[PDB]
Amino acid sequence: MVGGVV
Amino acid sequence: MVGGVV
Amino acid sequence: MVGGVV
Amino acid sequence: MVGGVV
Repeated sequence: MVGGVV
Repeated sequence: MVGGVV
Repeated sequence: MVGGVV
Repeated sequence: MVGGVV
């Protein structure tokens, strides 16, 4: 599982 | 910016 | 969040 | 497991 926010 | 890996 | 019950 | 990046 991988999440990213910019 | 925020990232997470499990 | 990244995760939970795994 | 219970958790991760929270």
